[PDB]
Order: sequence, then structure tokens, then C-alpha cells
Amino acid sequence: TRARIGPEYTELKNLVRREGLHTVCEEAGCPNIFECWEDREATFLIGGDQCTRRCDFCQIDTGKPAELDRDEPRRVADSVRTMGLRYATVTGVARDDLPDGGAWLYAATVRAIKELNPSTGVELLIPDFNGEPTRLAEVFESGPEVLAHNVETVPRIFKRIRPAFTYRRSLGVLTAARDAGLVTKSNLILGLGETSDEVRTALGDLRDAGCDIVTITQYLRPSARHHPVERWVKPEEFVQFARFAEGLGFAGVLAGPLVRSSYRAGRLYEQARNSRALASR
Ligand code: SF4
Ligand code: SF4
Repeated sequence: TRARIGPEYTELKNLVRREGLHTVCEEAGCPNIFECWEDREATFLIGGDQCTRRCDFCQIDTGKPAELDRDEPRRVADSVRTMGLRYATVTGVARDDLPDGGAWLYAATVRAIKELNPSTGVELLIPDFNGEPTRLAEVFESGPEVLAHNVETVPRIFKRIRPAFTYRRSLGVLTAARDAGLVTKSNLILGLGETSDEVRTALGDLRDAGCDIVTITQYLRPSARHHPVERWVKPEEFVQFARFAEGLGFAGVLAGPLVRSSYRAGRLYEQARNSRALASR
């Protein structure tokens, strides 16, 4: 039942090792790596590992970012090409130190990946760029297969532990991406102190904002400096939340102990893609 080491994981590992490629998969010790790499899916981080913001559940440290590296989009595109990925997720940090909030860096990375990797689905997980319409438009024009912006938690909690964001602004990002014609995605992290009723209302908020794909996961505390875990969600409770989201009309729903945002991202995109094409007939 549990994924064990297969031939495509092995190929990818060999290619990563020789070229010295950085992946979030390896660097973060993600336990899904045997399964994801067997499906040739992987995740990359752009913009450095020092974020200009601080959200209490997030393992990324807050600090002074390094200078913009304009060679990073090519580096990521080359990694995707070397690995022969079927699906690639591009993540990053907030860059309030940059005058465009890093919008060029995100767009240029999607563009570079697509130039070299025509058959690779690309998922872009973005910060909010302060909801600035010109920044969002630059990013949307790069045309990722999935545009994700994770709200992570419910408004009561969001307000406190993501103080450089606002819940309605983040919903607005998803709406802007949907309006731009992109498949959209978000994530809820349970165990942060939210009530089940707050999860149900947040799923409704996400759907009404235009969100197509939602993941619902269990919080795993990064360290004793981070937010405490306030609940361990039972399998039957995840199933209820997934049914709730399915009933709301989300095209793709995954609930459970997913560990990271990118788990099964390729399969969820395929579901959303297929359902959109079916509806468009
Ligand atoms: S869940 Fe994400 S980070 Fe973990 S192995 Fe899969 S693609 Fe990589
Ligand atoms: S969730 Fe995003 S903005 Fe918040 S600390 Fe993590 S990387 Fe930075």
C-alpha cells in the first residue's frame, strides 16, 4: 500500500544528484517524494528562502532577501527539462523589498519553463502581490496551467497570524485569476484553531470567489517557535469536508494529511482540465 522506490523516482534522483538540482521535495524532506517523483512531479522555490513577511504556520523564515537573481527562471526551467517532469510547481516567498513584488520573477519562471517544456503542466503558487492589478496581470499573462494562492486559514485566524495579508484581498486574487481564464486553486490548513463551521464557510467563500481546486490538510507544526496545533482532524472528518467541497461544485478536491501543498497536484489539474473541457463542449 505505501509507495516504495520505483524506476522513475530512481531516474529522477540520479539526474538531480549529478546536476546538483535543488527541489523543495528533497530539501524539505517531504515524505511524498517516492510517489510524486514516480509520477514525474516536483516542486521548486524561487526568490530565495528569506521572506519579507511572517505567517505563524509557515516554515519559511522571515529575513532580508538576497538581491533578485535574474538567472533563476532559466535555472528552474533547466531543472524541469533535466528531470523530464510531467508536472512542475513553482513556489516562492513574498518580496516586498522588490518594486514589483517579484511579479517579473514569477512570470519569467513560468515562461522559461514552458519554452523548454511544452508537455509539462505548470502550477504557480503565488503570494498576493498586495492585490495590485498590474502585478497580477503580468503573472497571469505567463499562463500557468494552475494559478494557486493559498488562504490557508479562516478569517478569524487569518486576521491574527497573517498580518501582512487580508482574507478578502486573498479571495480577490483568486477571483482575478479566474476572471483571467486560469484554473485556480487554494489550500486550507486545519488544526490552527478553526471550527468546523468556519471551515465550511471558508470553503463556500473560496468557491464563490471562483476557486476550482481545493486542498484541505493537517497542520504540522514546523517548530516550537510556530503556531501550536489545536486539533488533530480524523479521517472521517476530512471525508466530510471533502464531500462538502465536492457538493459546492469544486472541480478538484483532496482532503487528508497531505503534508505539503503540491501533493497530487498533477492529478487534480487533470481533473479540473477535463471537467472544464467537458463543460465547454
Ligand atoms: S508533495 Fe510536493 S514537495 Fe512533496 S514530493 Fe510531492 S511535489 Fe515534492
Ligand atoms: S506563507 Fe508566504 S508570505 Fe507567509 S511567511 Fe510563508 S512564504 Fe512568507
